[PDB]
Amino acid sequence: SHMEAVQNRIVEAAERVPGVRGVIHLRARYVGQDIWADMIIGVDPENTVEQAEEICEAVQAAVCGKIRRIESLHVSAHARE
Amino acid sequence: SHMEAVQNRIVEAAERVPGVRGVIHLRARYVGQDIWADMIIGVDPENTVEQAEEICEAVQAAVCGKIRRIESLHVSAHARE
Repeated sequence: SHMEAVQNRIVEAAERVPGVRGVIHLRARYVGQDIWADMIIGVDPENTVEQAEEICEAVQAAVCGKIRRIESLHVSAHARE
Repeated sequence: SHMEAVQNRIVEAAERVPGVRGVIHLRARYVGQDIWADMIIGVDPENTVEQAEEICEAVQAAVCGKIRRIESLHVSAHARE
C-alpha cells in the first residue's frame, strides 16, 4: 500500500534516533499531497522530562529531514519499560 | 518534483555506503509504479576490482532496502580522485 510505505519510513526514521524505545502511536494522513502526522515515542522512564522533550525534537528533525512530504509532525513521549 | 524526491533518496542512500566517492551517474525511470535504475559510483582508484564489486553490491543492497519501489538497480564503479 501507498500509506504503508510512508508510515514504515516514518517509524524507521524515528526508531534510529537515540533514546527512542519504539513508536507507540503514529497517525499520518494526507492533506493534499502533504503528510500531517502525530506520533508518540517510548522513552526510558528515568530520562528527565527535559531529555524526553529533546528526544521528541530530535525525532521531529530526523523524520522531517528524511521524508520531504511531511509538512507537520507533532511528537510526544511516554515512559516505556 | 516527483522523480527529484526519489532520485535524492537514491543518491543519499548510495553515498552512505562505505567506499562510495559520490554518485557519478543515475538514470531512474518508472516502469508502471516501479523504478528501474542504473547507477555509476565513484571509488578509490587503488581499491581492487574485487573491492569495487563488493561496494557495488553493498550499494545495491542499501538502496534497494531503503527505497521499496525500486525493482531493478544496476550499479557499476569508476575510479574517482
